[PDB]
Amino acid sequence: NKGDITGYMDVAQVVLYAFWIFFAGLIIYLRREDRREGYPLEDAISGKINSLQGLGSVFSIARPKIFKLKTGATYAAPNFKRDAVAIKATRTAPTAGAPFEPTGNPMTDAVGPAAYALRDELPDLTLGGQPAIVPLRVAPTFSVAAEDTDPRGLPVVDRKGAVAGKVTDLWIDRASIAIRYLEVELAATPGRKVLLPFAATRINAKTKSKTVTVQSILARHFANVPTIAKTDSITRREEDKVMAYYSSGYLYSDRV
Amino acid sequence: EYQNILTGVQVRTAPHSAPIAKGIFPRLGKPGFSYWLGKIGDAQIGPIYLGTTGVLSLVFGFFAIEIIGFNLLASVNWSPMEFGRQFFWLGLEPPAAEYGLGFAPLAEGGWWQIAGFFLTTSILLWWVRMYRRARALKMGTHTAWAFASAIFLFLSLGFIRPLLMGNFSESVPFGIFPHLEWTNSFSLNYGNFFYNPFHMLSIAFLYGSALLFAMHGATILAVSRLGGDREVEQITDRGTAAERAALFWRWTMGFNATMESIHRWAWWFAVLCTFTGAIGILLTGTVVDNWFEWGVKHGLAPAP
Amino acid sequence: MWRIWQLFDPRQALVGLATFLFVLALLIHFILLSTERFNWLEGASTK
Amino acid sequence: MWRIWQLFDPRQALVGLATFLFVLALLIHFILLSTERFNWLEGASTK
Amino acid sequence: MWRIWQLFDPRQALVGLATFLFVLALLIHFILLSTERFNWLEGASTK
Amino acid sequence: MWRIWQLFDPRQALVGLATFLFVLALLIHFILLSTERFNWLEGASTK
Amino acid sequence: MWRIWQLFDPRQALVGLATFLFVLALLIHFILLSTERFNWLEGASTK
Amino acid sequence: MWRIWQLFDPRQALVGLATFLFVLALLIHFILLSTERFNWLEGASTK
Amino acid sequence: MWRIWQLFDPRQALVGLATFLFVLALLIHFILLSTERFNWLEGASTK
Amino acid sequence: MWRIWQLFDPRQALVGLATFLFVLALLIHFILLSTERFNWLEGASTK
Amino acid sequence: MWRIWQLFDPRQALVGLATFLFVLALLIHFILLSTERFNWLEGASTK
Amino acid sequence: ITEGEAKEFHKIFTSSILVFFGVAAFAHLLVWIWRPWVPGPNGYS
Amino acid sequence: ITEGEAKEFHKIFTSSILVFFGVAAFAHLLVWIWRPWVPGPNGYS
Amino acid sequence: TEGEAKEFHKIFTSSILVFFGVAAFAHLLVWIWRPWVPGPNGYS
Amino acid sequence: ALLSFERKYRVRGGTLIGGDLFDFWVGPFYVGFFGVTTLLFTVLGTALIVWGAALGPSWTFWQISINPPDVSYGLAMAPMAKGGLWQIITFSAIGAFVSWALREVEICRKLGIGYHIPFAFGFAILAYVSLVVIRPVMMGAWGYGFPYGFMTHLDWVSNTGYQYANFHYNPAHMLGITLFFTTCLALALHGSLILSAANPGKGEVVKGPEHENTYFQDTIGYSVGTLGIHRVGLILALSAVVWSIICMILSGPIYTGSWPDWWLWWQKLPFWNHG
Ligand code: 07D
Ligand SMILES: CCc1c(C)c2cc3nc(cc4[nH]c(c(CCC(=O)OC/C=C(\C)CC/C=C(\C)CC/C=C(\C)CCC=C(C)C)c4C)c4c5nc(cc1[nH]2)C(C)=C5C(=O)[C@@H]4C(=O)OC)C(C)=C3C(C)=O
Ligand SMILES: COC(C)(C)C\C=C/C(C)=C/C=C/C(C)=C/C=C/C(C)=C/C=C\C=C(C)\C=C\C=C(C)\C=C\C=C(C)\C=C\CC(C)(C)OC
Ligand SMILES: CCCCCCCCCCCCO[C@@H]1O[C@H](CO)[C@@H](O[C@H]2O[C@H](CO)[C@@H](O)[C@H](O)[C@H]2O)[C@H](O)[C@H]1O
Ligand SMILES: CCCCCCCCCCCCO[C@@H]1O[C@H](CO)[C@@H](O[C@H]2O[C@H](CO)[C@@H](O)[C@H](O)[C@H]2O)[C@H](O)[C@H]1O
Ligand SMILES: CCCCCCCCCCCCO[C@@H]1O[C@H](CO)[C@@H](O[C@H]2O[C@H](CO)[C@@H](O)[C@H](O)[C@H]2O)[C@H](O)[C@H]1O
Ligand SMILES: CCCCCCCCCCCCO[C@@H]1O[C@H](CO)[C@@H](O[C@H]2O[C@H](CO)[C@@H](O)[C@H](O)[C@H]2O)[C@H](O)[C@H]1O
Ligand SMILES: [Fe+3]
Repeated sequence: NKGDITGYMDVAQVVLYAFWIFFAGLIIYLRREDRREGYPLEDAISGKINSLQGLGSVFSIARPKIFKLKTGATYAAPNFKRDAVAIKATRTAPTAGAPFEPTGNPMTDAVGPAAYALRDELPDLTLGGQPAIVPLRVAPTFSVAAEDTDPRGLPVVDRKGAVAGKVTDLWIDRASIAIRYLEVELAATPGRKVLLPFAATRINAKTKSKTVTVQSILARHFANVPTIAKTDSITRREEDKVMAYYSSGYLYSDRV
Repeated sequence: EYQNILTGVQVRTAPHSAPIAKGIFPRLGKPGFSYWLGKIGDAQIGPIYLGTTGVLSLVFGFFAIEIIGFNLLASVNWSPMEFGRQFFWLGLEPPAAEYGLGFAPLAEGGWWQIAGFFLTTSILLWWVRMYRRARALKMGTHTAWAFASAIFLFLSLGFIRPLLMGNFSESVPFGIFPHLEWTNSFSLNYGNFFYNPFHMLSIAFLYGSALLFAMHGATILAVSRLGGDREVEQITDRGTAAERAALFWRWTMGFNATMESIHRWAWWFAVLCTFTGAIGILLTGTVVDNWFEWGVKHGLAPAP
Repeated sequence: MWRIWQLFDPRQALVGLATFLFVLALLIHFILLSTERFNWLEGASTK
Repeated sequence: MWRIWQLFDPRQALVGLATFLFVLALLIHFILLSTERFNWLEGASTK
Repeated sequence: MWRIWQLFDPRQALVGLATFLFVLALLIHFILLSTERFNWLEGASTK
Repeated sequence: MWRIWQLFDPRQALVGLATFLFVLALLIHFILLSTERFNWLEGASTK
Repeated sequence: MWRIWQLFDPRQALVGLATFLFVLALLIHFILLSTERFNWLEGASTK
Repeated sequence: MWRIWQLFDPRQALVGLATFLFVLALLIHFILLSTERFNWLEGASTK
Repeated sequence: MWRIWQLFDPRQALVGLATFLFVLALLIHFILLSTERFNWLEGASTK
Repeated sequence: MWRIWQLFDPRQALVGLATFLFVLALLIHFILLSTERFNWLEGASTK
Repeated sequence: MWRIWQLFDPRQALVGLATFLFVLALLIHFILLSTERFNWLEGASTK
Repeated sequence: ITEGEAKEFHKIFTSSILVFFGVAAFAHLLVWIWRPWVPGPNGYS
Repeated sequence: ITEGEAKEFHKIFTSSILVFFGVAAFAHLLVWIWRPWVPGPNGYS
Repeated sequence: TEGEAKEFHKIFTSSILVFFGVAAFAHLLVWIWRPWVPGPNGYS
Repeated sequence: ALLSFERKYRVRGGTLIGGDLFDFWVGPFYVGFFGVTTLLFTVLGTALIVWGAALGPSWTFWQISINPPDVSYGLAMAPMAKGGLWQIITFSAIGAFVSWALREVEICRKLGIGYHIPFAFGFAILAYVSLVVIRPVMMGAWGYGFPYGFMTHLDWVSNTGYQYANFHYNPAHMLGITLFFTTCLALALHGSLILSAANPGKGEVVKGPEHENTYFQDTIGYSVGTLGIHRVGLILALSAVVWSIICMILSGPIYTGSWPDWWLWWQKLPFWNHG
């Protein structure tokens, strides 16, 4: 009557169907944006570019958008830079859906939860073109705020209670003011130094004494933590490697 | 077992900010630090930028708020006690039907119209402020358009639908309980606002926004041990945090987003929540008198 | 008096003054429009 | 038109055709089922 | 006029055109189904 | 026709086809059950 | 007026023009459908 | 047909098939309990 | 007056002015359709 | 009063002035339309 | 009893005492204003 | 896939699909015998 | 922008604005001939 | 700069005056059509 | 069928139950024991929903409804024809949700990430359980749960809301609405800030965390931080769900009257109870 267009069809229904068309287009756009990393898909066994995909393939992958960096650098998304098919693991079954048996110590072989993305060897930059993740020694201005336990010199122990080492230095992000890493000197090897992510620590400020505990890896696992080069500025690949190694603890912290 | 839900150890440094052209106005606010905010997020407070558009928006908004509060206090004969008693029930009511879209007497809705105009102007000037602040920092204006969606819903509720009906009588009052009562009576007058399909779409997108911002928050907190909280850096250089975030949802759900595109989903769900809502508000009364009868006609109801 | 601009930046003073005067004038015109006597467009009779 | 397979991979065209024609067959069947005349399950009278 | 295909990938153009044409055809068919006169399934009389 | 398995893996084809056939059979059985004439459980007279 | 394409990308401008024209045409068609006089599906009388 | 176990591992396909069979059997029993003739617990008369 | 394009880029100025003019034209047309006298689709009598 | 441009920036001042003038023009036009005497689109009788 | 002042510095102690006493005075005065007998402003009769 | 198994798989698939189609056809024939599903121009008298 | 291309853009922009204003003025004159939009003292009719 | 302010003001004032002249002509025409200051007995 | 980086984390282990039996993938999905169980419950519940649609009079997707048993049955199991099907679908839905969350736990262990996502999903499962189990049990009948239907569960929402004559006046409902709206606003702001930082315009190199902090320091006066924003967003959504659960437990099990006149307590505090 008042709002109809043709007998049964009215304005509200037409606007609804217009929204449905727009939402289908928006879903297509959002899925195109989603398919900007890890695409196109590879075969599970051989690794050839194959996938059960229809007429939407032409619309599935977007043209590489270009990200500009404040160093002259550039990222392409999608960049069709893929991983090698042969990893340090073997198929439990040759059925393309089976999982992988690691063929070694997966902590130091970067297999599974220990696997780290193959990033670039450049530290995160600040607004001034300098490394963002730095030790507190080479950032005199930065200081640990009061009313919080200072995690310097506290014993670093695992869940079993064994004192893995001692913390000497804190590594912090300059871009976002927060602690990133604790520098830990090994009680077993003074000549060895490791980085333990701050996200992997408990404050433990409420106990008989003050200590730093880690629930992921055991004390001996601190003897194989990946090392870094500059000791005062850490690249993205190095930090990603260290975090992946520490995060691999929970799955297989007691052998494989 | 740490979770990155609270920051046990905080860091405090010399406050600093990205460089902007000086302009007519400087940065204002003598930045300080707070402890609970630093426990949940960053600790620094301010400084707030107050440009020409900022001054304009603040003046218009303050004028509107003072008009609204003066009217609310005057409605209870300036009694602070009785103002406390009725504060939730107090409301600046819109002008009646007979006055159309013209100026009503101040007591009969003129103050409501003046306050609504000043509030609309301040909100639009705040939108311009968000746009200009994003452009000044050499950034994109996604926040401005996300805000424009909400402004569309606000103007549809307060101004656009009155324009279409030629009448401010059915606009929403300036009160705590009165605006809820407006919501209830608007739904009742137009037949079970559940049967509005754009209301259903808006509820779907509100539920989806909560769902998405729980999924995404929990995902980033789950990969925060892997540098996953540093989302823009994982967007420009994909780390293993982003890879595991994608693979979790790919294995549990069949598909996944990018660290960049998940926020496109986040943007669009929030924007659509209010876009469909504004459309549904603009459609009621003008095109669809009774949403229950529309639902009966179109198969949403069992046709009593 | 002559040094009022040695404490206030003339750009900020002018912008704030213009904003306040514009909003106040708009408010006054709106209030007169909301009257049976000073609404010059409705033009209701004095008597 | 034998050349269109230079543009369209046979796997992609075949999967897309399968899905599209299945959905269209469902749609047409459901439309027929919602009609008074061609709903072959209740078999309502023509006259 | 043969130059348009230098602007657009023929796969993109063809798939998009097929999508647009099918959606438009579905739209028109449903609009006709909504009318009393052109609905061929209930077939209301012309009179 | 046998070249179809040079496009499609047989294992995933079998599992997907089994799932699709089972869902279709469930759908048709349920549709018949909702039908007055073809509900073999309620069993109303066809006369 | 041939220098406009030195400012606007022919592909992007042509796509945007096509989409804008399609939406405008669709809206005009639905507006005419809404009116009594120009609805060509019901076909109401001029008088 | 003895070769099907090359396509599907018995140790897991068997358990998945057992789960599917249990679901189907329990669904059919629920459907029968929902009826009026084949509900052996209600035991409603056929006459 | 040619120096104004010194301050403003021809391309952004063109797109902004184009959108502004189209939106204003749409608004004026919708206003006219809202008025009884100037609705050319309903065609109400001048009397 | 030529030094008014030695304080503020011509480009931002011009865009702000154009936006403000257009918004004020829209507001005055809308107010006039909302009045019976000065609504030039509706039939406006002086008496 | 003077030993209070080496745990509570007089700055915070006195500001807290001032806020507490002022809030309590406001409370008691308002409570009296809510009662008819003691509302010294409305001044309802004792009887 | 290796073509050396496609010959066997297609023959098994063809045999099984004909078996499935024949069983379905016999079931449809039985249902039609019990109750046909194509009404005449009066309904289901 | 470069002053040399600024002159050319200003020239042909001025021509285009003249064209748009002329077409719009013709449209307004046609509408006014059809139905004027400035009412008289006693309304319209 | 401030040197360009002279020419900017030279053209800005001419634009101000032409815009104001068009606006004033519009106001004069509207006042002929319908003046907007009512008298003691309202409008007539 | 794998992402460019997928065939590196597809290791075994990380499963709570099943050992190596179901530790595999089907297409993109990980199955596990709890994927099998969520298929078990989903297939059965969906089949029962379609069966109730067949027993229903519509087949109209928006008019298909599974109703809970009438309140005259109390907390008793109901006959499948009249009420029992809703109960079985409820139990199947609970089992499927729990299986989904547990499968998410296994995936989290396999990828070595935190268990935040299944914990957050636990709140949605709890909201559903409070709506179909906890509240009906406290109220004493299964007929206080909502029907499983597209538009009929909205009829349930409206009927129960107007049972207390205005359900807006439920203060826990006000707080849940505030949290939901604030979650939507915060999600809009966060997605917008991330997109604007990643896509700053022509030229316009990608901005860092300092630019993102500066934007909201200038516009609002405070910036939460690129890590704390996900914290506050997850807490906002979970708290919205918690306060919705609270407002629905308060209505019926605890409060059985008009919510609007619950607020008279506020009207009659002793320092303005003018009487
Ligand atoms: C008896 C009531 C009846 C009942 C049936 C029912 C029930 C439900 N509903 Mg509904 N609702 C009914 C009526 C009804 N409902 C809505 C709206 C929604 C949307 C709002 C989205 C939003 O974010 O809004 C909120 C966003 C706005 C209003 C837009 C942005 C606001 C801005 C920028 C304000 C800026 C402010 C300042 C700067 C501050 C200073 C100003 C001052 C001091 C004055 C959302 C999806 C939503 C949800 C649900 C659910 C979940 C349910 C359940 C579970 O039952 N409802 C609005 C709408 O869009 O409708 C299409 C609307 O107008 C309207 C009406 C009349
Ligand atoms: C996707 C849809 C989503 C939905 C669900 C959603 C809902 C609601 N969003 C709501 C409120 C606001 N939203 C905002 C801002 C505007 C501020 C304003 O207008 O100030 C302009 C007004 C005023 C100036 C008037 C008063 C002023 C006061 C109280 C101060 C007076 C005193 C003074 C000046 C003196 C003292 C101080 C000195 C310094 C001297 C407010 C807080 C904004 C945004 N929403 C977005 C989106 C969404 N908003 C996005 C993307 C945003 C922005 O960009 C923008 C912003 O700044 O966000 C941080 C409300 C009430 C909502 C509900 C539920 O109803
Ligand atoms: C700082 O304050 C101190 C004094 C403490 C206290 C002051 C004030 C107080 C206590 C204020 C409290 C205010 C409250 C409780 C406000 C509640 C507000 C709510 C909930 C509002 C909710 C919705 C209202 C909306 C959405 C209204 C929208 C109205 C609009 C958009 C109207 C626009 C109208 C226009 C543009 C009118 C045009 C017509 C004319 C011709 C008049 O325009 C010139
Ligand atoms: C008329 C009815 C009521 C509506 C209010 C109309 C007046 C208020 C809105 C006018 C339009 C504002 O539009 C905006 O104006 C301000 C100046 O004021 C300008 O912006 C200016 O202030 C900003 C503040 O961040 C500074 O960077 C700089 O001093 C300058 O750019 C913008 O370039 C213009 O986009
Ligand atoms: C996987 C197997 C799928 C099998 C699918 C089989 C599809 C075809 C089945 C129906 C074939 C047609 O079947 C035929 O239909 C005509 C209607 O024109 C009917 O015709 C017969 O019955 C009707 C009344 O019921 C009489 O009016 C008519 O005179 C008589 O000849 C019969 O029902 C049958 O003779
Ligand atoms: C360039 C494109 C855009 C162009 C926009 C410009 C449009 C200008 C329109 C108004 C111009 C003035 O138009 C003039 O108005 C006067 C009122 O003062 C009208 O007034 C005259 O005609 C009306 C018609 O009913 C009589 O009732 C009235 O007594 C008489 O004075 C004239 O008929 C008209 O010629
Ligand atoms: C940039 C634009 C600037 C616009 C400036 C506008 C200035 C306004 C000038 C007002 C001139 C006064 O002109 C005088 O006013 C009186 C009221 O006092 C009005 O009085 C007259 O009109 C009214 C109403 O139509 C009637 O009662 C009667 O016809 C007569 O009294 C007339 O209009 C005129 O006689
Ligand atoms: Fe994020």
